[PDB]
Amino acid sequence: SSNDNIELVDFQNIMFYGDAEVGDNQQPFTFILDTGSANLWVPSVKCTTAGCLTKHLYDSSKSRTYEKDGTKVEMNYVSGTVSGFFSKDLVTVGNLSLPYKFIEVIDTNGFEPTYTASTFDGILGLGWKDLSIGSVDPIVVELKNQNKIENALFTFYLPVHDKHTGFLTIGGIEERFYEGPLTYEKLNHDLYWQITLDAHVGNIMLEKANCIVDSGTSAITVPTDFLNKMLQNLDVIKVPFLPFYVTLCNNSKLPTFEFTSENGKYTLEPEYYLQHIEDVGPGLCMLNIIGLDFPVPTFILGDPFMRKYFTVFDYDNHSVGIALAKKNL
Ligand SMILES: CCCCCc1ccc(C(=O)N(Cc2ccc(-c3ccc(C(=O)N4CCCCC4)cc3)cc2)C2CCN(Cc3ccccn3)CC2)nc1
Repeated sequence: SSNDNIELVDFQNIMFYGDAEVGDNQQPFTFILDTGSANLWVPSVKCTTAGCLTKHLYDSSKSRTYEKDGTKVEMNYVSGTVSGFFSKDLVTVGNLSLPYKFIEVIDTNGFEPTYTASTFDGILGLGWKDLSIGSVDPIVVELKNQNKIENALFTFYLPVHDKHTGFLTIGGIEERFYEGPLTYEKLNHDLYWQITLDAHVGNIMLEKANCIVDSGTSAITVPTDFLNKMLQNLDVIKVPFLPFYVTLCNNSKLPTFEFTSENGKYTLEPEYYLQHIEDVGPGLCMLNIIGLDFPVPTFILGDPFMRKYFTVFDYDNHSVGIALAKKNL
C-alpha cells in the first residue's frame, strides 16, 4: 500500500493489540491502540514493580536519538497512581518513524491487576491534543506536518476472532476494508472522537446522544437508566456469581441498537454484542454491554461496534467516517 499499515491481533474477543518500536535501535513493544486516550505510555527498564518484570522494557541508553525531557508525570488510576516522566525518542509505527514525546513509566502499581494480567506492554493513544497530558500533538498530526503522510487521518479495520486479521492504517482510506457508503459525522468536541447520534433500542430513545468511538473499550456502554429499560422482560438475567448479563444465544427478544444522524444509520444486531460462554452452559451467551453514566447522556461505541463498522478518524476535517467492514480479507 501507499499507506502505513500496522497489523492488529485479537485477544479472545476481549481486546486487540498492535506492535510498535521505540528508540533508533527499534526496541519492540506490544500496545493497546486507544482512540480514547492521547499519550504514548512505555514502561521503563527503570521500573521495578512486579508488573514491569514481565514486560518488554524501554532502555533510553541504547538509543542514539533519545532526547532527555524529564518532566514528571503523576496520574491517578484505579489501584492508585501511575508515575513516570516525559522522554523524547524515535517511535516507529509500521514503516514510518518520527521523534515523539512519550511517557516513560517508572511505577505501574496503579494499573494492577490489569497490567500484570495482560499481554501488552504499553498504551498508544490516538485521541486529540486537548485530551493529552502535556499538550502533545497526536502522532498522526505530527506525521502529516512532516509530509510523511498526505492526510492526517487513520482507519481501524478490527480483527474478528476466528475470522480475519485487523489493520490500523495511517494516511489514507483503503477500499479493501469496507463496502457500501462511507458516511461522515462531525465531532462535537476535539477531545475524544465524540459525535452526536440519535439512539434507538426498541421503544427507548435518546435524541442527540454523545457517542464516543473508542478502540480501547471492549464493550458497548449505555446510560444505566437506558440500559435497565431496554432489557426489561427480555429473558436477560444476572446469575448469583457468573458473567454479568446472560441470555440464551438464540433469544429472539434481543434488540438491535439503532444510531442515526442526518447523514447515516448504523445498527448493531445481537450477533455483534453477544459473547458465547458455552463452557458454563449449552447455548449460553453474555451481553457485551455495560451501564455507565456520564455528566451528559453518552454511549461508548467500543470494539463490538468497531468490529462491524470500518472507521475513519480524520484530524484535518474533524470528523469520524463509518462504513460496513468487509466480512473477510
Ligand atoms: C505501562 C502502561 C501504562 C498505562 C497507564 C494508563 C492506564 C490507564 C489509562 C486509561 O485511563 N485508559 C486507557 C485504557 C486502555 C485499555 C485498557 C485495557 C483494555 C483491555 C484489557 C484486557 O485485554 N484485559 C484482558 C486481560 C486482563 C486485563 C483486561 C486491558 C486493559 C485499560 C485502560 C482509559 C480507558 C477508558 N477510556 C474510555 C473512556 C472514554 C471517555 C470517558 C471515560 N473513559 C479512556 C482511557 N491510560 C494510561
